[PDB]
Amino acid sequence: QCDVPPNSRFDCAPDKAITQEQCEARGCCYIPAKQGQPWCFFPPSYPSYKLENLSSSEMGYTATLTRTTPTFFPKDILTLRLDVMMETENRLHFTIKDPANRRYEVPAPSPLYSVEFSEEPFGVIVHRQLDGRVLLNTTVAPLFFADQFLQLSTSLPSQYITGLAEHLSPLMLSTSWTRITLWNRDLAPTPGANLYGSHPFYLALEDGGSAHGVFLLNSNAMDVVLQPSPALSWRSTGGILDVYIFLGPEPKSVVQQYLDVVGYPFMPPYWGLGFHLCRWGYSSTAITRQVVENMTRAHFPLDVQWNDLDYMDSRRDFTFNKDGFRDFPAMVQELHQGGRRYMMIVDPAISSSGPAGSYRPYDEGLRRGVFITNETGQPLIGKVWPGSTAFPDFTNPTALAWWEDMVAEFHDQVPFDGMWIDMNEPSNFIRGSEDGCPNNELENPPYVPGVVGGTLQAATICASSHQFLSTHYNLHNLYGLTEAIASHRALVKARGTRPFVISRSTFAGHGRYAGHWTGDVWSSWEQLASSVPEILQFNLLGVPLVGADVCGFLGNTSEELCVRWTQLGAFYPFMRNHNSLLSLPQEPYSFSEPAQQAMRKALTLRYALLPHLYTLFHQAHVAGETVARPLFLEFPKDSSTWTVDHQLLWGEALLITPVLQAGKAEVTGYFPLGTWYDLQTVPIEALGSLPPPPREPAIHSEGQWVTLPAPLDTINVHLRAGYIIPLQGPGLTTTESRQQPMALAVALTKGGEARGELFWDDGESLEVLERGAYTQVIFLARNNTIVNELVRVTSEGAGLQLQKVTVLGVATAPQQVLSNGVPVSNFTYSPDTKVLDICVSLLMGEQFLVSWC
Ligand SMILES: *[C@@H]1O[C@H](CO)[C@@H](O[C@@H]2O[C@H](CO)[C@@H](O[C@@H]3O[C@H](CO)[C@@H](O)[C@H](O[C@H]4O[C@H](CO)[C@@H](O)[C@H](O)[C@@H]4O)[C@@H]3O)[C@H](O)[C@H]2NC(C)=O)[C@H](O)[C@H]1NC(C)=O
Ligand SMILES: *[C@@H]1O[C@H](CO)[C@@H](O[C@@H]2O[C@H](CO)[C@@H](O[C@@H]3O[C@H](CO)[C@@H](O)[C@H](O)[C@@H]3O)[C@H](O)[C@H]2NC(C)=O)[C@H](O)[C@H]1NC(C)=O
Ligand SMILES: *[C@@H]1O[C@H](CO[C@@H]2O[C@@H](C)[C@@H](O)[C@@H](O)[C@@H]2O)[C@@H](O[C@@H]2O[C@H](CO)[C@@H](O)[C@H](O)[C@H]2NC(C)=O)[C@H](O)[C@H]1NC(C)=O
Ligand SMILES: *[C@@H]1O[C@H](CO[C@@H]2O[C@@H](C)[C@@H](O)[C@@H](O)[C@@H]2O)[C@@H](O[C@@H]2O[C@H](CO)[C@@H](O)[C@H](O)[C@H]2NC(C)=O)[C@H](O)[C@H]1NC(C)=O
Ligand SMILES: *[C@@H]1O[C@H](CO)[C@@H](O[C@@H]2O[C@H](CO)[C@@H](O)[C@H](O)[C@H]2NC(C)=O)[C@H](O)[C@H]1NC(C)=O
Ligand SMILES: OC[C@@]1(CC[C@]23C[C@H]4C[C@H](C[C@H](C4)C2)C3)NC[C@H](O)[C@@H](O)[C@@H]1O
Ligand SMILES: [Cl-]
Ligand SMILES: [Cl-]
Ligand SMILES: [Cl-]
Ligand SMILES: [Cl-]
Repeated sequence: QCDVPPNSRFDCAPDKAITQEQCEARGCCYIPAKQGQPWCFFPPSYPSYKLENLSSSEMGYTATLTRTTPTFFPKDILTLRLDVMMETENRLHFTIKDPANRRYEVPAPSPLYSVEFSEEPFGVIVHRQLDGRVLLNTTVAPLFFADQFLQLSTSLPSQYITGLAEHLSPLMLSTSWTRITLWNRDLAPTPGANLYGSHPFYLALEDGGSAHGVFLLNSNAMDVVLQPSPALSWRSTGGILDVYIFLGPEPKSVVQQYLDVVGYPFMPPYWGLGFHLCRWGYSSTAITRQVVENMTRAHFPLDVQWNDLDYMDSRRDFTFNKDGFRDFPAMVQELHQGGRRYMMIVDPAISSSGPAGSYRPYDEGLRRGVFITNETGQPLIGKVWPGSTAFPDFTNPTALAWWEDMVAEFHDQVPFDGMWIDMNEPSNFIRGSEDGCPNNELENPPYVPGVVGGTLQAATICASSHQFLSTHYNLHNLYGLTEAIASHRALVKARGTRPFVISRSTFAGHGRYAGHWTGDVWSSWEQLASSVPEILQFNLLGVPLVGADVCGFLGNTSEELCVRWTQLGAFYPFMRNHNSLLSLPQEPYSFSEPAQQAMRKALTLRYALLPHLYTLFHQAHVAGETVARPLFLEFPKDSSTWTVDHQLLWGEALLITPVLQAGKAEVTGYFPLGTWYDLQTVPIEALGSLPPPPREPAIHSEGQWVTLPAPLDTINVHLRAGYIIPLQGPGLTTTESRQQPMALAVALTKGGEARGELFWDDGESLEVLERGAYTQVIFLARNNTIVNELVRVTSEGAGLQLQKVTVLGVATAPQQVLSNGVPVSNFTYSPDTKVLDICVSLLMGEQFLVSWC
């Protein structure tokens, strides 16, 4: 009865350290590990729920679940309702609820799945129809459903699982008795800790390169325990079990299927993809202007200037100080005149200590009842930057209207172009409130997940505090998401164009409203390497607008780290160099000449690729695609890609192999089966001085590891054969770069074929796709010809000038190159690199044929 294989033992004492006699009193097995693995575990006969009255409906199945024996948790719910909904051929949905009480809820034609049920003990079993593989099997462990403890377990189809943000972790999670805690917490990224966001979704790989996803729509504090059997347990402290299974079968379809439920990523403004520069320490408009002057003088592109707390009067939202920032409005107007945008920090918490009538955000907030309240009905008061603060309740419709007013009124004074929303966990410098927290079951729950500080109140507000929709106990993990939604709506109403919101704290569905940065990362080689897995993870979770503070945030960067960090960072979909108050400068212009050259090249390559990056965001927005994706998403059938997380792809075609260690002049990277062209063979124009010329022009891979030259001034980037990439001429801003002629990079297959596309619009209007205010073009290389295919042509993109076509993998020098049947003014062929470079005078929006032979 206690003869359970060690790796299949499920913990019967997750609540407390337990003696043998207590363990056996619970009706559990006690076998000490020989060296983690639980000593106290469930026998296969431990009491669970019994399935009763299973019935067929027109959507799927309904049943009653009955527990006859209570668990060791208080307030077992002995009668549950099961609903199974076969929603699409790709998406299965099942809920387990209390039929007696409404509980908190987060606000061959054939399906790819089959579902069967275990009667006693109760379990859901989901097979993949095609190969009979078991994806979900909840029979492996008892179902627990108590007022403040849900546990649902399943076998996993392999040792390969990714998701469950936000943690400092490899892309593929360890199944060695790993506890993953989802409780939004302000903490500098460190391993084994709950960080700023919670995404209760995983993607599981199966032998052969199929995959499925599971989403638990639950916003309560929870542990996810992985064991080596392999298996997984969801342990939540409230709500209901609301479970979605996505059948894929391709990993990219899993991600698309998940985003069909939580939302497709928002379309950023084009300028949002340029270079951002920030720090705490730009303590006046004069110093802030000097940053732009210094970047401009050294030929470094800069689209967006930011300010941290510096701009505020006494660290209060919707103010500016009359010392260093007296002429704030004029500074932001000047930035706009020069073709740049402005971003500034906004904190959730609102200063509560000012004299009444002297601070409108608090005075208005108090009048409209916008704030989170405590037991006695008064605003819950914490401590953040301004001192004593109340916290807005972004679940309250009146708070959304108040937020829109405060943003619009401040925007009438200073025309900021977006919002950087920090501290939205929400973060508290004290525990709970100025008045502590009451002694109740929400503040002291029977199961506390493995949160840093061992309490739900640590570095945040009281769990029993009141919000419009529910207690903070249920809503905490949404707080940042609700502010991102509020801020997104505020900016649409204020500016009338696409909003740009960067948020620290996130929940599943965040990407529909805002982007993310990975927070207070150390300026270390370790945190540099760790940023690639984290950026890839947020792309799988539908938050493609993500990056880490380029050169690191905490501590002092070195010159070499900042060169390597700027090289990889130029391939973050969101690229911002941000620096702590206590740190040495790390602006690109503050380094030695050779270091500036390397940094200038990385920024130049990024700006050249912006039309391609923008098109990748269009695909994310319209089809639920990833922008930065791991190799395994593009090559799931090659099991060598599965654990690769120190390389990334942009879309299908661009493979980035960064150096992530000090003292290295080479890097070993994995190259999936196919030809990979070195991007160094494509000509790129820069406004300033670039590094001097130093490698193999093309890598012919069978699926293998390849060592590449990677000197300090180099990052390895390869273009996949069979893809065409649109590029645009240089600029110090996107305002300048968008006016430049465009170029095509055509990577020919062995058979002489390639395909690509360009999406173009005005770069910031709302409702572009619905109004049809865009141009979409496809490029096809075949039989020594390149043509464009006009999917849509409008005023926006009509007069795009194509002036350069670079063809990679051209075997022999051509005797003639034609543009629309006429010999071209000029072309060069390199027999060494096999590159054909062609000057042309064509329009993206007008049919052309370029031919050679
Ligand atoms: C819900 O939130 C509200 C805030 O919105 C919060 O109100 C606070 O109540 C405490 C006391 O319970 C107040 O503290 C007082 O501060 C004044 C000075 O401003 C002092 O005179 C008071 O001192 C008396 O009590 C002390 C006990 O420590 C004695 O040492 C002393 O000798 C006095 O007898 C007292 O410290 C606080 O000012 C308000 N906050 C605000 C901003 O009004 C309320 O308590 C919260 N409810 C719960 C249940 O947490
Ligand atoms: C879903 O997971 C459950 C639990 O892991 C699996 O059910 C278990 O299956 C094993 C192997 O079939 C059972 O052991 C066997 O039982 C038979 C009959 O009692 C016995 O003759 C064999 O010698 C063997 O011991 C085990 O009892 C059973 N557990 C329960 C609680 O039913 C099940 O296989 C999984 N379902 C699928 C489709 O994978
Ligand atoms: C399982 O269902 C039976 C039968 O319930 C009836 O048929 C169902 C399809 C549905 O239409 C119900 O509303 C009906 O009541 C339940 O057994 C019945 O229990 C009720 C109330 O105790 C009683 O009036 C009847 O005599 C019972 N009928 C029979 C034939 O046994 C049973 O309780 C359900 N099980 C659970 C745990 O909910
Ligand atoms: C980050 O560096 C600062 C400053 O370092 C000093 O100045 C630089 C030009 C460089 O040459 C360093 O080697 C210098 O030491 C550090 O701030 C120092 O803090 C200590 C107090 O702990 C103080 O005695 C120094 O004078 C400070 N210097 C200044 C100018 O403030 C800071 O500690 C470094 N941070 C980390 C985490 O290493
Ligand atoms: C912008 O660049 C200027 C010029 O390099 C910097 O001003 C110099 O700063 C050094 C210290 O590094 C001083 O010793 C010099 O007196 C300054 N020179 C001039 C011409 O003013 C300035 O610090 C940079 N500003 C920012 C915000 O980066
Ligand atoms: O707006 C101030 C900061 C940083 C605050 C500090 C964090 C560390 C380093 C430094 C000193 C204190 C401890 C406060 C700055 N808030 C948190 C954000 O994650 C930072 O991007 C932001 O710049
Ligand atoms: Cl013991
Ligand atoms: Cl509720
Ligand atoms: Cl391998
Ligand atoms: Cl249309």
